[PDB]
Amino acid sequence: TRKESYAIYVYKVLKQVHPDTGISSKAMSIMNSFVNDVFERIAGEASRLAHYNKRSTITSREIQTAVRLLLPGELAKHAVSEGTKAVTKYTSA
Amino acid sequence: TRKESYAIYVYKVLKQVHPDTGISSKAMSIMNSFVNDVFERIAGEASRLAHYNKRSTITSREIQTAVRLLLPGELAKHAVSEGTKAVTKYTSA
Amino acid sequence: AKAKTRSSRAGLQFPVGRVHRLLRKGNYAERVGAGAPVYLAAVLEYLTAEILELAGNAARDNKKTRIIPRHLQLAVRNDEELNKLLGRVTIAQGGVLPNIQSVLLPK
Amino acid sequence: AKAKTRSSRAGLQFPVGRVHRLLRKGNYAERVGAGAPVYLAAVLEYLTAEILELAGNAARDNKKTRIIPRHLQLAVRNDEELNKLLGRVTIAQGGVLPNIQSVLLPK
Amino acid sequence: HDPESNKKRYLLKDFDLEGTTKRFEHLLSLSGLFKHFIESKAAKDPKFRQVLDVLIEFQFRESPAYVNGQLRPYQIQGVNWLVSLHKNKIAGILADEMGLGKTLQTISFLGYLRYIEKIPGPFLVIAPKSTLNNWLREINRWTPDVNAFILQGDKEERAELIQKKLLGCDFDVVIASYEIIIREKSPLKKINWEYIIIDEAHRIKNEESMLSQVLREFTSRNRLLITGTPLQNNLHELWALLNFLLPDIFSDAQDFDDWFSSEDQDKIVKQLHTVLQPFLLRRIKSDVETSLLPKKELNLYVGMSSMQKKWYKKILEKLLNIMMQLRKCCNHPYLFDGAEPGPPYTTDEHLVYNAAKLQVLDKLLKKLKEEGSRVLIFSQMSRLLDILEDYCYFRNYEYCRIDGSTAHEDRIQAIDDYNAPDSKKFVFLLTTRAGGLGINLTSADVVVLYDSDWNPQADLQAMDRAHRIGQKKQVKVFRLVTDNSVEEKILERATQKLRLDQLVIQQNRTSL
Amino acid sequence: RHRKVLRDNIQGITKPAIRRLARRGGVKRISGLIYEETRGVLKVFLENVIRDAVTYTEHAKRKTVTAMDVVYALKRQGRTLYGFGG
Amino acid sequence: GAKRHRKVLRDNIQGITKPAIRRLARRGGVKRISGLIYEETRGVLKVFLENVIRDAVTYTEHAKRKTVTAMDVVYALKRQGRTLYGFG
Amino acid sequence: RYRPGTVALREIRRYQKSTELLIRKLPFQRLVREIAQDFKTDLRFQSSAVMALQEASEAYLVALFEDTNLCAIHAKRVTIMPKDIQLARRIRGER
Amino acid sequence: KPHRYRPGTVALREIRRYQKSTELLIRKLPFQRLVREIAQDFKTDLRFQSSAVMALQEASEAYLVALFEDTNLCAIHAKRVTIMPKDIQLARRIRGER
DNA sequence: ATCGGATGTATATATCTGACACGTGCCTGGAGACTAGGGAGTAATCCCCTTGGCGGTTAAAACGCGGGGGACAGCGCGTACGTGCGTTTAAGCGGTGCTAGAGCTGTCTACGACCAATTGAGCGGCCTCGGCACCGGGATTCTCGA
DNA sequence: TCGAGAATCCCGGTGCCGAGGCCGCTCAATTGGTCGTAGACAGCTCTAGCACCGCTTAAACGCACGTACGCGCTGTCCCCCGCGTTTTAACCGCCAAGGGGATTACTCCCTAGTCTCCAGGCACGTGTCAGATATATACATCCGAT
Ligand SMILES: [Cl-]
Repeated sequence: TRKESYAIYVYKVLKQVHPDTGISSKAMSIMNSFVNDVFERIAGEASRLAHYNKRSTITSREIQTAVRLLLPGELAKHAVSEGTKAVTKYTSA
Repeated sequence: TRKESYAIYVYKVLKQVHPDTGISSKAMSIMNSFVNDVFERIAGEASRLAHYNKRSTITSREIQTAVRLLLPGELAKHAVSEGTKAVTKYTSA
Repeated sequence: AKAKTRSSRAGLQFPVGRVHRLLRKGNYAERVGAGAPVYLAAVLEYLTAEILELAGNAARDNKKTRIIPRHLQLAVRNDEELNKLLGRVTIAQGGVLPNIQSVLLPK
Repeated sequence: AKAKTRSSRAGLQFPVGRVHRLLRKGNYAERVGAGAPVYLAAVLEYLTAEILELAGNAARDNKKTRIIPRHLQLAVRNDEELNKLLGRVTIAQGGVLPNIQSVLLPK
Repeated sequence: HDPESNKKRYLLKDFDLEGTTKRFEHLLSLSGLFKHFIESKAAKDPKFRQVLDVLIEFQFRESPAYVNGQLRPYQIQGVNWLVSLHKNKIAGILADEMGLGKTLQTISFLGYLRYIEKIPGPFLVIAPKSTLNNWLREINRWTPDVNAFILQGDKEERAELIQKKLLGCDFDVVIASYEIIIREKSPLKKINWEYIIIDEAHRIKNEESMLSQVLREFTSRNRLLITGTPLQNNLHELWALLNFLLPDIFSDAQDFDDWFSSEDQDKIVKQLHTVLQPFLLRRIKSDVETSLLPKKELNLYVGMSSMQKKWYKKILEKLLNIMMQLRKCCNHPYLFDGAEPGPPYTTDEHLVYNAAKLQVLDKLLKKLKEEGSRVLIFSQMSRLLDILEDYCYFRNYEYCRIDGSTAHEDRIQAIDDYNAPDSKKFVFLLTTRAGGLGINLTSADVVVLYDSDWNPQADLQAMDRAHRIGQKKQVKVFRLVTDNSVEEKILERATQKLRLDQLVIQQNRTSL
Repeated sequence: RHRKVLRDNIQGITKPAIRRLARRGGVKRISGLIYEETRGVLKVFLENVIRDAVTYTEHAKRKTVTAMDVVYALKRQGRTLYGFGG
Repeated sequence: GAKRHRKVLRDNIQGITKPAIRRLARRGGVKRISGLIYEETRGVLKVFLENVIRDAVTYTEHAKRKTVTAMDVVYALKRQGRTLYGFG
Repeated sequence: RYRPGTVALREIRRYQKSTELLIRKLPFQRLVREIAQDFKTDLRFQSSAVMALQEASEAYLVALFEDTNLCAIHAKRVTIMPKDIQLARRIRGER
Repeated sequence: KPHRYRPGTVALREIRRYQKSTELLIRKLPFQRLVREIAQDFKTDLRFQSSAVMALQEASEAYLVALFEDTNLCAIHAKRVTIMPKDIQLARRIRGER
């Protein structure tokens, strides 16, 4: 048994970007699938980068390159900004 | 800087299907790329396929299903038969 | 000995422990950096917020509260960057962006 | 005892040992069987033999003795399944199939 | 005379021990140290080590009767040297000073070869394309009873010409340009050449140059090299020249380089001149000087400008991918984009003070215009030459410019009008290594040399455009350099190269 | 199963259904031979997808086709589907 | 003289000459060509090259190098889904 | 009585504003589970599996017609003909 | 009079010539220069390999040939033989690239 | 050019049902030591790249002209589509019933990971001589203007 | 509609350089053994899938009627092709010197993995009530003849 999901986290983000709306179950399923999809796509690209460069580990730099290589333009720069923000905040704690 | 390549095995295969026929070097590099491409596609499919069933090994069953998924029809059934034949001979020896 | 989750330590809402576990047990590389989960969690949270805001705006436009696959579809398609990202993705029970070719209209 | 390679044991021409090493180190799974490299090498060898046979046929129809990228291109494009398998692939320094639309022919 | 005898003489129907041994004994006639190279080669090549332990005063006093044009005294002995070279089973170099008379000298030698040794061809003469027509002219002039052709034109043109004359065997000498030789290497590869003559042998310095390789594959007995200046940069250039001359004797670069290696130097030189003495002659322009007053040289160690200095420092610290910019910086900042602010683009005086060398150049041209001289600026950037063009326009002086990309018709009309009887052309811009050596700018007398080169020889040829025969008052070099700059490094390297050339060759013509 | 295996089930994709799909696609006027083409292309697409789904479900040593199997087949053929797990 | 700038250079996309577009179109098998095709072709080629070079640069930048490699271009093309055989 | 074109445009606007499935359910279920007997006899199907198949196929067909329409218009027509679909699939890379 | 081929017979000759050889149709230096100019928009101080540009030219020429084939198909569908920018636009639009 | 119909689009009101808050078990994520090996750093070292310019050959590309056929428009006509209206059908839905077969749980054993030794396969370096590219010239084939 | 007439296919002679053997060495397959843990198999159980059945009503089918639209035809310009000068720029060969950019050896430290415990974060299962459907009536609005 024992099936996991991202529904709790998607709901937590939603009720801070639009703290009045809800979300249907089908929509929550769609958003969960979307998150898993993007996670798979970025992780695959990062692993392939590691394989190309003979490195044996996935690191924040490889995640950053994979993001710049998957997302289009404006999304790329915004996402990179927030990724670096979170990383520095975390490591200074 | 030792660099491996499927050159000699391609040449061995060539010298038995058309025993008197050469292959220049660019054809050989193309064939090396083709072998690598097909190996990557089958191995990636097998990785995914084992992961979906929670398995941890890659077995000849995963490989057989991968080739059945990726190859078209008559080109798939011949490859399946060849692979099964090789496995049976090796396991009997 | 206070149990401070990395997810809170980084300031995110998405889980960083779960992302790290998926990276380790997902057959991506032998070793996984320390900040890699934090970065990837940040990116996922960003993308989720970006899509979810447009979906909520569309839901308000249709004067409804709860967002639905139709609203997600509208957000993705009306936006251009998300539409380029999800170029080959179909969204179940979504719809089609309303569009009628000009020639077909009456004179 | 006396060494006896796995390729010889299988009767193959492709390196089962190297296939096994690549399969282990390629980040595909935690463990690999013993029959996996044998099966995969056999399949790769079959595909190589098919394409090389067609290419040699073409090179002899051309009345030359060596396979070149032109013959590789021309043999792949002229076989239904072999070309289906390689739709999104471009052969470097290959060519195109001789093809002219009939409507463009003189009356 | 007999075309069919020549035909059986030319085509090749199929370890020259005897002549080779004759040349080793001829060499060991002089001090045995000259057999160092031979013994090294023998120790490395087994096929000649067994050879070593096997152990006509044709002064030709008078000018050749068969040729007209009574000869000037100093080159009869050159003729004699060539003849002796021939009857010694060895090759040689002739390296006169570009004007002492070399075409005539070689043609006299060829005439002697034909009319006293009874051998009407075959001979090959390879020249730069500029001077091809000349060769035909003097061969038709001095010894008119001979046949040749320029061997040039379109593809089918050379094809028909070779099938008519060359393999038709209707020639005594054939003259062709370097690129022709590299292109028509097939038919000329089987002619069993008597001689191969190269004028301006600079082209063969790098052995790996494709022309050099194609030259080694030709079939001939003896080779003759005609040049102006050997050893532009290093001894390895003479190494390659001597490889081509005598491949058997000279076959180890490492021996040459190590055993010379630049008092240990005095110990080297006392060997050095002896080794090469029976291979190449160098005249002096002062032999029959009778003219060109020596060149008056000068240097104007200019400083730098404010923008010049800021740009120089800006490049010292860190789109720009070389140290060459540093020479660019000292040359004129407007070469970069990022000076001459605007853009409104004025021709005004905001130039002369803006760069350093411009100020002094302006002063000099003032002092020279106000007395009646003409200038031959020789910068080494065509693009920079355009800035000098604009500046000259501002002061409204009269151009005549030959860049690297001026078509030959424009070249000839420009040199004509500038060198026409007195006209209004104060300045003559030009890029250093351009035009070849046939330019006859004898009108002017100022050769200001805005930029300097990595080798002095290019400069010397540049000054030779006005120090050649003709101009008979004086010549004024005015090289410029910015102190505390990489051009000091370039200048010192060039000067020490010139010193090395002095030591190696310019003691030979003291004896010669 | 013992379901009395049936043929000519493609005509169940009827003319009004094809017309409605065309209208959603934005098509005003439709010719009369387009329905057979539509049935042919639908049959081909279904055959590909169902073949891959059956391959997956049979490798897993199962006997029931699951939404995950269909989703994997679609993702394999390049038609990633959101909403049915993933 | 105001000529130390020396050209505008038709900068670079008009270096794909109309005979070259004509040759590519013949190899594609077309008989007559309109006069405006030689500008659409340039636009679409520029788009394709930009998309490929962006990813090749990103790869060679992640590898901490400063030179772009045939392998990087192959990876970029495969990433776009245009596998190219013959360059390793 | 409306004129040819009016009710077609009304239907276009209706169906681009809805979200439901346009093909019936039982007919598609029958078609799926009798295509599937060419690959293995006696299969069972999750209801979610049949629904996923239907949604995917309807999406595919709608996106197909959406390009058939451009092919028809580019040829200066407003009627979609089988040649238009053949061209659409040919260009799209299927055939 | 000097004889003249009717309009339409040199074009077929060139089709069946170029559709049978294998060389590169675009020149070398113009394409390499274009590649430099496009690339220096993303990262300044960058260099390429000759093999890198060669691969990039292979891919791009293949892309354009395959684009012109579908352009021709669209033009024939329009009951013409001349290919017009409308055809490029339709081919790129259908194929999902825009 | 306006009425008359037909189809939206609001606005009210009633009924559901499925988001959503809340508690409950537990399992996983966190905390804290130890360690080893990956990767960062240093330094050879060497080989291809950069900048600016020169010289020459030689096809391609550019450009201008006539003129031919194709694109575009307009006209006509005759089907094949769309729109309505009865009539029949079968999908949708609620409900019952049964059972095959997903999905978990336990044991255990065969089989893959890991290691040390050992030895041939394979890779790089190197030499050579046939395959194929190219060049006349001769004959043959398709275009085309009578 | 047949004899130009040019383009192509096809023969030999080069020549030259790359494929293809051959050898040394080195390092990764192979052998033999240790051993721990996935997976294989059985059994259980209980969920969901298949199988019908009756009833309603909305969608499908069939047939009619009449336009408007697809296609064929006729002109007619006009713009693209074929061809003959003419310029230009790719493409080799060169010079000159760097240096900097990639690429192996070599050391070492610090950051991952690996462990052992253990408590809160998160998922499951529950009980609501309010945001969605789902009728109804009435007003607005295109669309189509007049
Ligand atoms: Cl002279």
